[PDB]
Amino acid sequence: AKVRIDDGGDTTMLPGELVELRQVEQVNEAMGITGSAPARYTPVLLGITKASLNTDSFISAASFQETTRVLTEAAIEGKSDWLRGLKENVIIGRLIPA
Amino acid sequence: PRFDYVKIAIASPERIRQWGERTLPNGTVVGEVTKPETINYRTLKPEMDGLFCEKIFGPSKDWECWCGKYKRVRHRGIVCERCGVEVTESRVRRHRMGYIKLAAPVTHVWYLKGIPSYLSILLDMALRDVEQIVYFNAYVVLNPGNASNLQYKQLLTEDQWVEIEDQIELEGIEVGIGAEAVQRLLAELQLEEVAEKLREEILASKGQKRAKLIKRLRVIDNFIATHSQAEWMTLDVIPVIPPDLRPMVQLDGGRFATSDLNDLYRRVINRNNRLARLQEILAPEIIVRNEKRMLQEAVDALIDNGRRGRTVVGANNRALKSLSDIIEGKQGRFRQNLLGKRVDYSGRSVIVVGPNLKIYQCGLPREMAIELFQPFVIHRLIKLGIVNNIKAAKKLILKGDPQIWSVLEEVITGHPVMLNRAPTLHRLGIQAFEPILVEGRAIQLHPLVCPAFNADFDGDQMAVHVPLSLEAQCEARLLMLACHNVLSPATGKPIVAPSQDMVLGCYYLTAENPNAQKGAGRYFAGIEDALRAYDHGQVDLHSQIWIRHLDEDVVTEKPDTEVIKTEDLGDGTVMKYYRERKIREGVDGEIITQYIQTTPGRIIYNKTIAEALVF
Amino acid sequence: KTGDIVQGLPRIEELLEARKPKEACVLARAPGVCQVEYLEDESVDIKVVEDDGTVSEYPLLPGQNAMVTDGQRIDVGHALTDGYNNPHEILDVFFSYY
Amino acid sequence: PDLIEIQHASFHWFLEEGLIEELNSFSPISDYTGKLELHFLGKDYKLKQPKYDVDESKRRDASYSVQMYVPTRLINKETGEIKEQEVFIGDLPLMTERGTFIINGAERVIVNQIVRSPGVYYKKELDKNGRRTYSASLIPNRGAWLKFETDKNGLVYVRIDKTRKLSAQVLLKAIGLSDNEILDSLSHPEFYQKTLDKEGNPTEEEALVELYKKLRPPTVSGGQQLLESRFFDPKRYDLGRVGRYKLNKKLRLNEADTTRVLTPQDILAAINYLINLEFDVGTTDDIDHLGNRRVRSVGELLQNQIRVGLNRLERIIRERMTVSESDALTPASLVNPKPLVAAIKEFFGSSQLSQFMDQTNPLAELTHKRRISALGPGGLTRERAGFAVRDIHPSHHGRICPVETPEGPNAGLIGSLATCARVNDYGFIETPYFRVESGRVRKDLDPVYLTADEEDDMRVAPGDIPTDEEGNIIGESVPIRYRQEFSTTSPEQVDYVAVSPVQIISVATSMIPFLEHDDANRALMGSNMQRQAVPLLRPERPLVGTGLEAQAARDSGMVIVSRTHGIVTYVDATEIRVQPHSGEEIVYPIQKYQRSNQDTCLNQRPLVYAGEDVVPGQVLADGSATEGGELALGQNILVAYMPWEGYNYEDAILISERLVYDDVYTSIHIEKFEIEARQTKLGPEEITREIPNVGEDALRNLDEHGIIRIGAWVESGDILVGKVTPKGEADQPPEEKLLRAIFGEKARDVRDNSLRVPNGEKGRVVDVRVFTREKGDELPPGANMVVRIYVAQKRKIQVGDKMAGRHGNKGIISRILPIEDMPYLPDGRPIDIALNPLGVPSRMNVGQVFECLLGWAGENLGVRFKITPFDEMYGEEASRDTVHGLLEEASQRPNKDWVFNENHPGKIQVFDGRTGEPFDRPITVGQAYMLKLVHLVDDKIHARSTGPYSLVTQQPLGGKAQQGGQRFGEMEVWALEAYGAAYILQELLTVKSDDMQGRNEALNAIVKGKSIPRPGTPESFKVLMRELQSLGLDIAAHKVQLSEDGESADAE
Amino acid sequence: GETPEDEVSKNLLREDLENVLDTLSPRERDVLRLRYGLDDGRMKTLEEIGQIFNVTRERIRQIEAKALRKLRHPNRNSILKEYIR
DNA sequence: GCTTGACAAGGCCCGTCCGTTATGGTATAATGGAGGCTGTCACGGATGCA
RNA sequence: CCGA
Ligand SMILES: Nc1ccn([C@@H]2O[C@H](COP(=O)(O)OP(=O)(O)OP(=O)(O)O)[C@@H](O)[C@H]2O)c(=O)n1
Ligand SMILES: [Mg+2]
Ligand SMILES: [Mg+2]
Ligand SMILES: [Zn+2]
Repeated sequence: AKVRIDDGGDTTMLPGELVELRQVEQVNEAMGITGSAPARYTPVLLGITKASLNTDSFISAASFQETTRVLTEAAIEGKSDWLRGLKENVIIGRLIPA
Repeated sequence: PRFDYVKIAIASPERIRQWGERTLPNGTVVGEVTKPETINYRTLKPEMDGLFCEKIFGPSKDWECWCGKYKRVRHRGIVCERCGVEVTESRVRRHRMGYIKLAAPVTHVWYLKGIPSYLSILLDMALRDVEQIVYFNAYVVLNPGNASNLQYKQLLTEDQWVEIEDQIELEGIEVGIGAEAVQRLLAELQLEEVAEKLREEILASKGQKRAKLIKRLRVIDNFIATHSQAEWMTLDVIPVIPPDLRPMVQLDGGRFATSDLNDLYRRVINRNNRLARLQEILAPEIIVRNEKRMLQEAVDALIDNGRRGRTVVGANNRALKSLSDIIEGKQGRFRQNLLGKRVDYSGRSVIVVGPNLKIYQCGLPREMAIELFQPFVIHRLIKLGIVNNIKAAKKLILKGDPQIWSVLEEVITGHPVMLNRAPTLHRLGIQAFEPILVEGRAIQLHPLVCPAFNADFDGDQMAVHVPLSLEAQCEARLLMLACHNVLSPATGKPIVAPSQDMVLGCYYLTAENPNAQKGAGRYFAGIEDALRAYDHGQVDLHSQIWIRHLDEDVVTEKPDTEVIKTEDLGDGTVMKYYRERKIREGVDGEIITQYIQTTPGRIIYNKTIAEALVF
Repeated sequence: KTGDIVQGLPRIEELLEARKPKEACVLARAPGVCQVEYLEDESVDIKVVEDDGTVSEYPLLPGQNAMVTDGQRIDVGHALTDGYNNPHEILDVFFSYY
Repeated sequence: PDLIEIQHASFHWFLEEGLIEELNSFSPISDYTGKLELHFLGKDYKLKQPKYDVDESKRRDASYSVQMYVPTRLINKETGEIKEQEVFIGDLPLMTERGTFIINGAERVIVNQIVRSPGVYYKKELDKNGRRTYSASLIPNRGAWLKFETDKNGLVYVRIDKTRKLSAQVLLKAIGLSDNEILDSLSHPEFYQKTLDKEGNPTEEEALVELYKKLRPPTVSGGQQLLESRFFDPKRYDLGRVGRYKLNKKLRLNEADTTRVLTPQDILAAINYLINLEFDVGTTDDIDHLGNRRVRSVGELLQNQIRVGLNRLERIIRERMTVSESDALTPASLVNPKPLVAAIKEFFGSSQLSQFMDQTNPLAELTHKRRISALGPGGLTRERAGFAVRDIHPSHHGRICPVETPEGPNAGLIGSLATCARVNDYGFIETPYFRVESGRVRKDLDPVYLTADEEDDMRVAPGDIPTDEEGNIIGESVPIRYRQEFSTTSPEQVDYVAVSPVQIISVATSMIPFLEHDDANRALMGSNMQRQAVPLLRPERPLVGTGLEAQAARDSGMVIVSRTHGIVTYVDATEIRVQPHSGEEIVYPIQKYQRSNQDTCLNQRPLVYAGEDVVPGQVLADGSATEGGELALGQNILVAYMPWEGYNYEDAILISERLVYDDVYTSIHIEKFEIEARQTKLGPEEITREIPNVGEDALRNLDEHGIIRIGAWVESGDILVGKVTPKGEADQPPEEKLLRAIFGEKARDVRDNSLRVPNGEKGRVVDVRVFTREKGDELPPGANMVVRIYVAQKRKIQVGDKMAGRHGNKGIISRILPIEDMPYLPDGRPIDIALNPLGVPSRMNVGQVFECLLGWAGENLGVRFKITPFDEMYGEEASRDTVHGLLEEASQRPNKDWVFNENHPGKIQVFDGRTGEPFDRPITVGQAYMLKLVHLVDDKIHARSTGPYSLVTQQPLGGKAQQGGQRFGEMEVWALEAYGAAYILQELLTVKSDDMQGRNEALNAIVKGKSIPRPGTPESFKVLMRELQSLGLDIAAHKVQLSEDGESADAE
Repeated sequence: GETPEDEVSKNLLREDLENVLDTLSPRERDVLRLRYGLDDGRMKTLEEIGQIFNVTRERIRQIEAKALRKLRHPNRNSILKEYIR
């Protein structure tokens, strides 16, 4: 699913960041409506452990594996968990969204 | 309450002090832990300033002060004017937290000794150099002014620093050691200036240097978006966990059972108070320097034991469990208490086979069923006017009565029950059943659901769970009941199928046997005539039997459609012969009759299918 | 080795973790192959030439590898040697060609 | 020979010679002033008698220990003052006559540990492909390890245990050898001089300064004392007797065995062997070979623990002598026995080797004492246990059983000693072999007992080769093992042969008849289930056995064996009296209904009568799972291999009611209950008859003190001991205050704390022994009195109980039928048990059909056969021909000709009990030996409504003993998520665990018949939030509503 | 801690107690409720009932005495008699 | 439907009283630490070194 | 240590 960023022109995507290809295409179209220089990318293939740790939710990645490193990068990046998935609502105590 | 998202960040010293400080009506804050005492040995009460203090954390008993004089419930929201303990319910010791004010700055071990070690990334230094500065083994140059041999962030030994003191150069050269030097290096780093310098440096640089510049720039850009200071990675205030999450209970025998977090906090407080004592009386710097290094090693062992240096051990050289050790593993908080729990209204027993019992039905033992359905029985015993409260209902339940068994029989009717066998490898390891009360002690399982559980009757046990809510009973019936779980979810193939004795019984019933040929070759007028001849004792089970059967949906082994021979009859009638059929048809446009060679056991099998399906 | 799930499941785990095996060599263009073999005494190098470009590409081959190409229309991501293919190189070759 | 001879010989060696070495390496001690000297006379150490014997130590929860007194002598260096005094040194628990120990009222065994032997070992590790490099390792019994290295260039590098690599010339010149004898001692000096130049050549003083630079102000006297303290000092480096033996054996030296320290000649010889290994001479060693592994029993482990405790004790004595300036002390003042007592108690209480004993039956008791474990201190770690340490080695043939091993995570780690195996004086396992001369098995004298001296040297044949009696080995090919390879040679080249075909297997595996017709996994399962059988009420010998049952019953220790010739004069149920003739009356006590470790019966019955001659070795009384002097674990019942109406579907079992009313498979289980009247701060707890909220007829069985009497029947909830404790808070809610305002209701100062029977556990009270401190007893501190209650129950066979045979065929009883409904034979006799025939060919245990047919032939004859395994040495199809010939001879009886049919041999006609019709096909019937296992349904059934909760997480507890709940783990959450079922999963995680308001609201809504409300935040999530905040992370929950962000309070 | 069974038993005891007390006269019902804290959460003395009202504490003791005597009747009061432990 | 007077019971409250507890001290001379690893395997970053 |  993901892609790796290089040539970070006019975009808030520094090189080395793993973004989904649909999101890079949406940003490229919604900035190509302004006639700007888009961002290049090269596709990558992740394993089932690296793709589990590179998700948008720090609660699921902390409950899966390597809790100290995930919580350290989540605390420095200042990220939010919008509770979108089965594993977060089980920890919270809510109805799962499936 | 409800909330929409959870946000994590780095805690500032003012935020840590905001968690711990609580003000009094007299105008005094009470949140700081100053003594390493826990409770008094004579009377088992917490000490007035310590890790269990009632002024900071709350009262140990409901609506009762520490010194006495406020034992009643009527004083609510009041603070005792003599002792200082707020007269509140005693469950605030789960939530109320305190703090420790340190005498020297300390580094958080998560930001120093991790990977990729964000402290050395932001400071643009090597990890061994920052680890040498923090633990008081080398100096660092904070002011390189008026020197050609000295530069910024340059490390010096003690010999190199005392030989710099030969020149007294002839200006102000500053050095630093410990986490004070790291805090001073982080406090003077202009984030926007270093960010625009890195953006001006990436466009004209080499290949392998550019990845390091990208990593430092993406670390620096997080500190500007989060509006957090870089010096917050060094701690001035340490938060203290509530005392009910580090309990100290007494066992029957007089010995106290403590948690490992109290020893680590005790070491931190002891070394902090000794450091304040040494700085008060102006001790030599080799003694104050060893005390700061020991406080630094004490804070690191409380957070992550054994991450950097020697692992702090206990009584039998067992390592003490720390704040990251209680959450980080498969015995931590996530995998043992949040993603899986122990539940009420559950039990287990060994399983036996359940023939002469339907599917969607499990045999539930009676003494197991009075325990699992106890509040439903208690509700029915009061609704029927037998008893009037829960105490009489519990007394009649435990004393044994024949009324209780009829009450339980009419209670468990229509209440589905979930059965589970470990390991639960796929979805069919938990299925719902309608229980019937059996006598004995084992659970009776239907033999067709046994490949779905991978369960045989040589020692397997199964857990039993009772849904309580009405939405939970409607979900066990409409989504999880065992008569709706025929197909596998991995393939499209049926899981519920005969196996291991029904397969052999249906193979023997429909096989060929040349020895058992009694009444072979006889003609019968349909299926019911041969079925009556079998129950009368006229034919064997594997006799070759001609059956008048006008239908054409006949499937055989190696199916035949070619004619073997033909015998012509009168009146324009042709007798067509097949391998296992004999068809007599008309001249132009009709079929008259048809005979099929079969066994009576095949007739029994097809009658079973036909009365099972068409109903 | 013996044939059961004890030996088949590490192959599943190294496939799903997207790891790199020991030996792999794939094509980098879509040429028309014609085989040339002079001596097979522990020295074999495969010769292959394209259609569109003047400069041809011949992937060099160490002695423990073999050849499976007997003559066909070789496309972009075709495998010329024996060995476990790695999907990182497949994704790299396809993206760098297109 | 005896089967527990290793335990007996090791403890006898400790009591005779092992402790004397510790007390002789102990003495003498001295002060730093050099004016006092204390030395322990170890040879005349004394043992006091025990305070209690075996049973009175078992029921008092004490140890079976003796007091150990070592007489000391204080000599004085200022004057002729000789002070001699007996000094108590510690308490040693004594090994019983069964080879066990009694530690705190429980039987315990010290299992045998297998470790790497001390000596020099060489290996050949290599690079990518690289150079063949060789490495050495010198392992002592105790001390630092000396290792050697070669790299690709060829540098001889020596290192100490954790240090970096330095040069062997630097080590050799650090010792003090000349450079003359170093290269004059070596065989190839040109290889060593290549390393001499790159490393350099130091002087004797120059070498001592550069080891201290690497091991740790560089000094040469400090480094000299350092190396003198590492390798060359006693009490800090012991090479051991076995280490000296193996190091003389490998390097071909004749150094004296008394020297237990390392010498520079040994390091020179090890350097010579390592250098010569680079020129292709010499042999690299194997780490899993049984010549390099030895067995450490209870003598060595006690010796090491006593060494540690004596080191602490002499440190204390030296400090007490150096502090005290005043002289003229007593020897009993300088000796503090507490570290030695602490070390012995630590070894016997909290060791990996000291195990809670398997005392289910005599076979389990005999098998536990012969276990060979590779774990423990000084052994292995389970995380560091790879596949090669769990593999079967060719040197294990005859010494360690390849079958008997655990099935759990410790598979291949804990082994079992084989039948004929024996451990020698150095610790290596040896096996007996007959000599073979000119192709003839000798069998004239005792065997040889080769201690793995038969790989590189001898051609050894198994004990199942065909051989005519008093003659040569027939056949021109004999299967041999040679150089750890299987091969075939001529009989004139065979050196040794085995003594028994069951030499390869252990005792419980040798209990299985027709073992060669079963799979090896099923033989393992049969051994494991044979160690789990309960002793029955009326035990019965098998109709088909192997022959080791009498020796197993003799060596278990459950059988009263005679000692002298004599005439038995008096026999009752508790005593056998015999006068000996060849202090003239020997009284053998007979134990009656005692409790084992697994709550089973240990009962003995007399066999001899009054007035008959008795030979030494004659069985006088037989135990619980023993009858006729032989092992008797189960009963012989009539099988029919046939399917019933789905009642023996998937390894289920159909039995009849005759096994219920005939008291077949009835066992006795004795439970033990203990209550302590503790001392509380609010007042003393008292054991009384006056209990609040207890009725009139709930006190009939209690005595005047509030305790039950012997012989009372108790059921679930009955009071055993009435106890009260003085509660003193008295904080009553308004509801209780108003209810005591209306109806009188004076609230008492004590509360109920009585000992009650748990759920189930009915039975008869048989022993009500009470311990009080003012009666002469002494208790755990803080307890006034202790009451111990033994409750016995007779358990019949039941639906849900486990049942097994000797061939790994387990099963659960699922139906008990009447005998008029059971199928019957053509003489009218009904079948006892129907087993499913489909469990035989898939599990591949064919020997059970051989066993049932031979047992049925022996039932119709009345002879009680005995067949040793691997009986195909006497011919082809020997078991089949034996079984069918004995069935023919049983069918030649004048009334029993329906027993065998020649058209279908193993089968006969069986009739249906319900209809009278015969079944369509003939059915295999027989007499099988079935067992009843400890896994009964009463110990397995459990249920919870609401019980206790955990401390921090506030979730339900776990365990049957504390009324715990079932764990709904992560896989069950995945299974509920793969369905729909969001509400089932939400109530399983909130109102059934760690949400206290939701718990109370759900229980109130179910009791009042209303809807269960919506739950809240669970308690463990708030604990996680507080823990993440205490780690220093600003984590918070937020809520957005109408263009507003606010931090929410989850603690509420 | 306290079990959920004890919580539900004391809550049903509270509900049955209030439903029994509201059957008698309205004055004595609130006298017994302010006496033991069934509405305030504060047990009061006899005089402070005399400051809730203005009639002094001697009538209050007779009022609660006759209310306890009315609730101690054998007829129509045995619904509360099953909570006797 | 309350009211006043006698008869005691028992929490607050301020003295001594003795057991507990905190704190300071002792003067020949003493001056760098015991104490275990040494049989797991595989992968991914991060140094570090030629 | 054992059982699935
Ligand atoms: N370490 C183990 C051992 C067993 N099991 C579970 O227990 C079952 C064991 O079945 P069992 O009846 O012990 O053996 P069978 O496979 O039935 O073979 P047999 O009939 O020969 O005993 C397995 O299917 C498995 O699901 C497990 O989860 N983990
Ligand atoms: Mg099973
Ligand atoms: Mg099985
Ligand atoms: Zn107070």
